[PDB]
Amino acid sequence: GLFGAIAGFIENGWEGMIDGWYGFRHQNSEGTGQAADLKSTQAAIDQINGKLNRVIEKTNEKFHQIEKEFSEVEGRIQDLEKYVEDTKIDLWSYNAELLVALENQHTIDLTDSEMNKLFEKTRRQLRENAEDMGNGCFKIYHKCDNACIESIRNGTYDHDVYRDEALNNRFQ
Amino acid sequence: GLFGAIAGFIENGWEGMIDGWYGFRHQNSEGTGQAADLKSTQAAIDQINGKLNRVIEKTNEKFHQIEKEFSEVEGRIQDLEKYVEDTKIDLWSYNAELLVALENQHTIDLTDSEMNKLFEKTRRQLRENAEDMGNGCFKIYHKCDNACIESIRNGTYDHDVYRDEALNNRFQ
Amino acid sequence: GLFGAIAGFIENGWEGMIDGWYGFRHQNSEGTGQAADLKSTQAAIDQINGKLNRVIEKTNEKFHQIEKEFSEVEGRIQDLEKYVEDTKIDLWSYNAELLVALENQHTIDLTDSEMNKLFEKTRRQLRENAEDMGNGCFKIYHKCDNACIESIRNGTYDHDVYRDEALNNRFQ
Amino acid sequence: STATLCLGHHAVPNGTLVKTITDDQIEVTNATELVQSSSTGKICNNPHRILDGIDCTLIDALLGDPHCDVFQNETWDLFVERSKAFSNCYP
Amino acid sequence: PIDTCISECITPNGSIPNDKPFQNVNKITYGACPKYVKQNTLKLATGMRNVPEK
Ligand SMILES: *[C@@H]1O[C@H](CO)[C@@H](O[C@@H]2O[C@H](CO)[C@@H](O)[C@H](O)[C@H]2NC(C)=O)[C@H](O)[C@H]1NC(C)=O
Ligand SMILES: *[C@@H]1O[C@H](CO)[C@@H](O)[C@H](O)[C@H]1NC(C)=O
Ligand SMILES: *[C@@H]1O[C@H](CO)[C@@H](O)[C@H](O)[C@H]1NC(C)=O
Ligand SMILES: *[C@@H]1O[C@H](CO)[C@@H](O)[C@H](O)[C@H]1NC(C)=O
Ligand SMILES: *[C@@H]1O[C@H](CO)[C@@H](O)[C@H](O)[C@H]1NC(C)=O
Repeated sequence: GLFGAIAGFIENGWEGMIDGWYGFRHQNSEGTGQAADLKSTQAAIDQINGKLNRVIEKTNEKFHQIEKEFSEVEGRIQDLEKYVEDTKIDLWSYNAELLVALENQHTIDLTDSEMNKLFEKTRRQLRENAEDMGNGCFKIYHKCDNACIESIRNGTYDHDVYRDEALNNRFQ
Repeated sequence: GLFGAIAGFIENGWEGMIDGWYGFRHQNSEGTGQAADLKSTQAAIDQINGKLNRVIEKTNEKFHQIEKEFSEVEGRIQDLEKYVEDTKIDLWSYNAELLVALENQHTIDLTDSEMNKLFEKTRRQLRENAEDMGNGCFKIYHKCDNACIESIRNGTYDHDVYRDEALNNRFQ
Repeated sequence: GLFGAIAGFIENGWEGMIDGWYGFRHQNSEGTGQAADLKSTQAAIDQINGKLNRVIEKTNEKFHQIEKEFSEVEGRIQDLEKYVEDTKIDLWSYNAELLVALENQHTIDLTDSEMNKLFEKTRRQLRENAEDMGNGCFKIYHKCDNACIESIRNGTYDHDVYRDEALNNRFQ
Repeated sequence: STATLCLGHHAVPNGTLVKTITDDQIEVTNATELVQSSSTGKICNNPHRILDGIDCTLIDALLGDPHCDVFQNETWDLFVERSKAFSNCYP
Repeated sequence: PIDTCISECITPNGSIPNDKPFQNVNKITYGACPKYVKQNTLKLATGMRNVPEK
């Protein structure tokens, strides 16, 4: 949550969203509609799908090792074997703990960043025609029908042809 | 300093700030005032308060180990014991170095992000009534008395009722 | 790529840029010009120049160790020596893999953040005189000659004296 | 006619130099030490059953050296073996 | 020398507090001890970047 989008200014998730991870809910004269953003969801999923194969490539293959369970008490050599195994176990347990903590932190920051990136991309499409209400939801200042909305979601929103009407609505 | 808030566009800390970590300094007709933001300070402190218990949970308990100091010279077994201990020491020293470096980097990025998040939250409260002067300080474009300022700090700033006066002051 | 500047809203690198890492391309009445930003490039280079001396300070100095290659087959002691060496090798290989992955991720995020920081600094210089076109390129709304542009790049852009003309050009 | 609202963060006169991924030395407001590098010089006798072996090694107390007679039937969590211990029985 | 006091970690140099996660006293330890590291100091930041006035 480094960017304050998720659990920040969005303030709420959408349990009704099953199409993807990030998406839009629009409301205009025609009526409320909902869609999912495939590009951001795919980017986040792609960055998450591995994330453990990129550090621990795979399981290495160990065949013959030392004895790790002993019946009698020998002394020096058994002490050394027990010490070596305990040291290895402690070091690998620490590696696991730290790796999982780092990966979880980065995953959370990554998804937050994807949400923020989608918000900023949308805000940059609506140059002057819309105002950010602050709850993660844009107020667009002109007649924007479903074709308009799907152009916003598409990334081909033509801001120039609504600029005059939007500016007149905003600043009166 | 990934967001450029601290040591970035804020450019200066406040040694006179002792109430919290992040806060506001306002100046209006009545006079200059200063306050601290409790929510951001508490969030940063909460994220920092642990940060070492979450990786190294605690100290594990070791009772009987190998000998690590030797009087005479035996040969193979003493060499192996010395090698095992030196290997463990080097690996744990590297773990300590890397862990501290990573935690420090993340702490710095975290506090920078909290500063940026406070700035963005404030900017989103003042939708069109204020302009970011760029030095981390907002110019509000209307009569904003101490009740107005404490509403900004509160998070209940009502932007709608100053919109006309502010817009008239900005764009003439 | 946590901020979406590089490979995000900039969308393209400049192979013609050899002066520095980050820079500006301006176009006005006089003609197209290009320059590099020394401050951001120097900051990124400074943060990258070390980045491996700060964790692995140097090479430690090892003189007499155990035997790691054996001719005959002894049994317990040779098994223990082989196990100790294999454990050390596996642990250090994991350390190398994780360290390189973390450093690469942070370097990419760092350079992306420097690009975003330069963009935001420039945007804050042009308070109301310019509009972000969204492709990482600003449309300035007034006569801005080469002295104007080099003032923008300098960081001493005087926004107040173009505010009226720019606002008139924007909102008509 | 207009108000002003600055944002800022607290600083301190003197700061502590820490080390990050991208800085050998970077100054912060506060920092805690993570390596315990000093000792009080004395062994606390709780919660561990310490057994100070005065002039007796563990093996000498085991065999039953005369000057180790006080160590018969002793138990310990940590046997502390002093450098001054010596043997005074059959070699 | 032995002392009348409470401590969970004993080194040949005496008892040490185990509140810190690492120690540089001795590699020979007994009890709930910190881990032995070669560094004599490791500072963990518990505050923000310090940018003072002027
Ligand atoms: C930095 O943080 C440490 C840890 O909280 C502070 O040290 C503590 O300060 C309180 C102040 O009342 C004392 O009661 C504790 O005994 C201190 N702990 C230790 C281990 O010394 C330190 O004061 C902080 N530094 C600043 C400048 O605030
Ligand atoms: C979205 O844009 C693409 C290309 O920009 C276009 O082919 C398509 O018809 C648009 N509308 C959709 C996919 O509904
Ligand atoms: C701040 O807001 C809360 C609730 O929004 C309100 O109860 C309080 O009176 C406000 N002013 C303060 C805390 O000074
Ligand atoms: C840039 O600014 C500096 C100081 O602000 C000034 O001395 C210099 O003449 C300016 N122009 C340049 C470096 O081209
Ligand atoms: C504290 O600050 C003073 C000056 O403000 C400085 O001389 C000193 O070195 C700093 N540190 C300590 C431990 O006093």
